[PDB]
Amino acid sequence: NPNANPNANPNA
Amino acid sequence: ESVLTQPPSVSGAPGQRVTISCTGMNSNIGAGYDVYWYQQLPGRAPKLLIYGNSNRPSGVPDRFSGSRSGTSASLAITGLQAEDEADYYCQSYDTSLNGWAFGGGTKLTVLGQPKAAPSVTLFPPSSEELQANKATLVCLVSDFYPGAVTVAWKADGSPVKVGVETTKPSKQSNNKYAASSYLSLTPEQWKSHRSYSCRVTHEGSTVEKTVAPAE
Amino acid sequence: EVQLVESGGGLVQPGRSLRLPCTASGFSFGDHAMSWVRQAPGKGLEWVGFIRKTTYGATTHYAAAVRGRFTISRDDSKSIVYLQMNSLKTEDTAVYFCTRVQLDYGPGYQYYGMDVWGQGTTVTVSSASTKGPSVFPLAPSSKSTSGGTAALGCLVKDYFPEPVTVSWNSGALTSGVHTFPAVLQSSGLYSLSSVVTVPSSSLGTQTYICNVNHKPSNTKVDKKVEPK
Repeated sequence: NPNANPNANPNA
Repeated sequence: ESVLTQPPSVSGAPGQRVTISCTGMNSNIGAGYDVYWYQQLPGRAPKLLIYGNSNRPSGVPDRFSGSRSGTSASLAITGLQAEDEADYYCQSYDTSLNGWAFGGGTKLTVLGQPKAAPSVTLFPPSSEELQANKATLVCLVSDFYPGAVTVAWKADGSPVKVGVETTKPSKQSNNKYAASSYLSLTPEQWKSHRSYSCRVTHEGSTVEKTVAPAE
Repeated sequence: EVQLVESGGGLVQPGRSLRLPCTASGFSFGDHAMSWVRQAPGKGLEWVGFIRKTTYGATTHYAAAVRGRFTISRDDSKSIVYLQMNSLKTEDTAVYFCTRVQLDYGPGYQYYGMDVWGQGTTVTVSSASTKGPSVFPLAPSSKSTSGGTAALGCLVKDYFPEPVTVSWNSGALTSGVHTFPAVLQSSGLYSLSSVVTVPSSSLGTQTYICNVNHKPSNTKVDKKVEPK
């Protein structure tokens, strides 16, 4: 999933 | 050059429905990054309104809903109430800029009273200001509804942008809107033309006032 | 109650630095990433940067517009996140909001919207010096008269910084008064106007005085506005 990208998602 | 765009404004009548589009790209919404929506009431900080494309925080009512498809997303607001007037922002991560992008915001007006045409007054420089070696023309607009308005200046009929500053419409104490615009000149510039005008356009009708230095 | 309180804002000259603390209360601060967003006057939201939780190293990520000049750090022992702003520019003028990144779980990942926002702190970057306004009358005439009413006003010109306040007739005249927001000129100085619509039959019998107060310069001006 793209929303696990750490640049996008600081929780990942 | 923006990667997420929104209409500058939307309006609807009380009780009706509006949609606010968030137009994105293959580098953001189209890549599957989720969309978040925020509501910013006048003079307040933003509040999270929709998260993860379509989820409402527990306290946000189901009059607000979010959807996506391909490269765009949409916020729908039903049962419009006066209290819904606010600026709405969409957000999504963008791979090409490597950060969280925001759309430009959409101002929602809930049309709660009839259309009202603006009153316009154009003031020439005062004698006091001319004695201080300055010359400001002041175009004041009041009592219009709704808030969209265009103010344009001309000097001897030629469009003027240098020296112009204009306020965004401000709500009046009687719930209509007002706006102000200024043309700042030197006294020599002021006296070099035979007339100046400010043209105020509101909902397809224009009001133009003129002043002449030789008055 | 969850609360985020930004502090440290104010006026700063271009090239100088400012640090904005945000004090968090009412939630488990150390579990959350935190994020700064700004909004220039009359403009849209712009993301500034985020900082991860300490168990992820409290690493950071910034918008390109501020990278190299702004940094974020956090002090979990005090529940504070800081925005350090160096080499400030006029275009950094904005309200700066501190925000909490949510922890709600989605389908195989955690969501990351900003679920709590502070009220913001205003940062104004300018090289202008304190300057009291010049108050000029906007005199009524036939060119300001339509249908038995006339507009008159005061031009509050060339002051710094904001704000000014305006009343009419020492606050006794409120009906038909509108004081506009200020404009920021290319000179770095602000200007605004205040207008009143009055019966044309009152001109030359009723005195109209605008009262202007600019606390930053300790300036109070009363200006009588007389018909042309």
